[PDB]
Amino acid sequence: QPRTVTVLGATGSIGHSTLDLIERNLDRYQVIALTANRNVKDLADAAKRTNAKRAVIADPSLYNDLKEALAGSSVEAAAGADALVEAAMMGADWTMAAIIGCAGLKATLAAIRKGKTVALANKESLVSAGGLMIDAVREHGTTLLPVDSEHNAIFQCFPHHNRDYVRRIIITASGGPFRTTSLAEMATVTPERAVQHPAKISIDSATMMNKGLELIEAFHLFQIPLEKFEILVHPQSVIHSMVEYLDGSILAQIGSPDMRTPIGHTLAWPKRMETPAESLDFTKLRQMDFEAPDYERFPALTLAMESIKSGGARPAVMNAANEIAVAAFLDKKIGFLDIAKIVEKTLDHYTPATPSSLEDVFAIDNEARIQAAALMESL
Amino acid sequence: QPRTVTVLGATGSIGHSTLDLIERNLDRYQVIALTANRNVKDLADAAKRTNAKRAVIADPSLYNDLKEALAGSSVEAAAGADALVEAAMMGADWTMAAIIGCAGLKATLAAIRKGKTVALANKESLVSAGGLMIDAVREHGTTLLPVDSEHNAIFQCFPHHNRDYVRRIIITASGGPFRTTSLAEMATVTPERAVQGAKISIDSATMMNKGLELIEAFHLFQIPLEKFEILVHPQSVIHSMVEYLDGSILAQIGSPDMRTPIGHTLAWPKRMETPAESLDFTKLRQMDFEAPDYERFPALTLAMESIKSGGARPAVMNAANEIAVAAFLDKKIGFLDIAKIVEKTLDHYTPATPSSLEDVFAIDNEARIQAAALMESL
Repeated sequence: QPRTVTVLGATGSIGHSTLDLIERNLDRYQVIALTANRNVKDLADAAKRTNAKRAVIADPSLYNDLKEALAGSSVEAAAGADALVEAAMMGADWTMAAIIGCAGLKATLAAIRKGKTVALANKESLVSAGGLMIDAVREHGTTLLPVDSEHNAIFQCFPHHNRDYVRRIIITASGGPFRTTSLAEMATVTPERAVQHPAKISIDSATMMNKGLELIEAFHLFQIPLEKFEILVHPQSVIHSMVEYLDGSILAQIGSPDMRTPIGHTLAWPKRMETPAESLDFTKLRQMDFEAPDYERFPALTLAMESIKSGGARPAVMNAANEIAVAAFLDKKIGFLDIAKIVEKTLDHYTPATPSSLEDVFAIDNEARIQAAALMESL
Repeated sequence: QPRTVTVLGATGSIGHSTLDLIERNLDRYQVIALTANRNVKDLADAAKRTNAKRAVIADPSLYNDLKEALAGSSVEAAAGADALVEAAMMGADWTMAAIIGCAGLKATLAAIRKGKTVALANKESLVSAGGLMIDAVREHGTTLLPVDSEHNAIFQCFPHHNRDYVRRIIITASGGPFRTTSLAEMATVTPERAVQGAKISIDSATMMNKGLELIEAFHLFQIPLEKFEILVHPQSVIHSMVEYLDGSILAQIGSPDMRTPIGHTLAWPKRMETPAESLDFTKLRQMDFEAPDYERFPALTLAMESIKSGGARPAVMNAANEIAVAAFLDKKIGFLDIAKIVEKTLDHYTPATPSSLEDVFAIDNEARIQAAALMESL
């Protein structure tokens, strides 16, 4: 009766919101494995609270701490990169892939190959290994469920088994901190101001690279022609995305910013479940605004568009190059508007062959990073 | 392959939009029967255009004209109230119930009793005979699909087979022409200032149209009254919403083109192309929301109570309203009187819940005489 559950990256924000829903219904779920990287405390605590079968700490050096933290406990202990992959293969009917970056690609792909249900929080997967990821889903009949806000909104409004019914998919975007800033002023932006907030996430938001990546991710998740995707600027961020059908009918997913709504969706799918998420009060909201994205002020959107259009290792290169360029800006080595410049340069000087395995992906990423760092230190 | 189709009230706005989609895909549809009241021209035309099996003119007086208009045609001709009910029994897999008011209750119920698919445009149905209509739906396993904007929007965001997944249903409302007018100024409004003739226009101004929609929604979705909410949204681009237990709210948005919801009901469970326009959010710019003023539009309160009370309540209110409105238009009463009359009648007439359409026709007729009486007291 209990549905077995595993969470890769159980100690981050997603991992937390996830366990929050699992522990509220501990009677419906049987936790198999929980993972963390260096936060042995939360990991062992979470493991013990849910009476998980295994707890894995990524960092091999923290192996003895986990083992000691779980002393007298029935939870098994493990550490290292391989242990993550092994935990992803333990057989959980529902797996939350919350380990981000190249570090979670192996585990995520392993979980997918198991053919059960995989809630994807690791969006980066699709940008660098989208093609492979989708092949494995097709091959193993895996149920892939997007956890991220935009893709989850789209999924809830999407006609699965009938892509042909979609006229367009609108990915709403807040616009970022510089939604009303001129290119001229953006040139003088400092890492301090750019990150000001409610690290890299902040900067991808400011350059709108996060929307370029989300578009790429959506492209692989929904298998729809690129010309059917649109980015719509909507400051309030209350509408999380929309899908227009052939009869002109447009379905939209709206709600508060509580991550437990989408996570709750992916956790209960195909059924729905209660989550303490707040009920959007349209009266206090009063207003909703919409405008077109400025492709001239945010060229990253263009770089993203072309990469997918071109295909192959393009998006991988772009994303890798962005990592370098953003870190440079933060390290005050470059100017804000240079980030998109470096990414564009790299995309033009490095165009490897499409990946066939994760090993190729890891390679391209590493190469792109080296190429980018080079160009980055030219001007 | 071609799906048999029948349209009751094929000559109105709804029927027109419906035939528009049918004729654009005439290859997948085989029209069985088309119906009209007195517009023999459009009816014969539509009948001939779609190579319909039969054409039915409601007014028995116009029988010869129709028979004339379809001369040399393979379309059979028929007229009279009974002919309508008979046409609704011909067996069409998909039926558009576009006949308005008590005049279409018989045909609509007969179509529903055939157990296939019935696109409901006759909102009336549910207000006056909601209980009966839904019983027949359950008894014959009929697929009932709401055609009006608000209910169709809700249906597309609704978790059928799981009503307990819904936390609330929000019925958006433009707010009507007097959304920003004071009770004081509404008191002196003239019937001319409230048609942009049109009755619907008045129900819009008094917000009775939204009370009625809430009643119809209650019957269509079978969810506790306390779960329905009315939200004023001037732009009217969001047609209605449904909040789920996980906080997630699904909303149906789009252009005002009726072919969208009609296209939805025509293709369900599949989707189909319709010339409907793609809402351009860039040109829309903004969307506004505010709570409905229950004090400035008591009609909303009369509606709530009626459903709350139940039985013949809504039926009486709706009937009472019909008279009160016609009175205002005939300049016999003031604008703010309309809600007064309906209020009075509901209190002086409380028959027993209907058991058949015969009871319904009765209550309506009674409420109408009761209302007309009270109407001419002040």
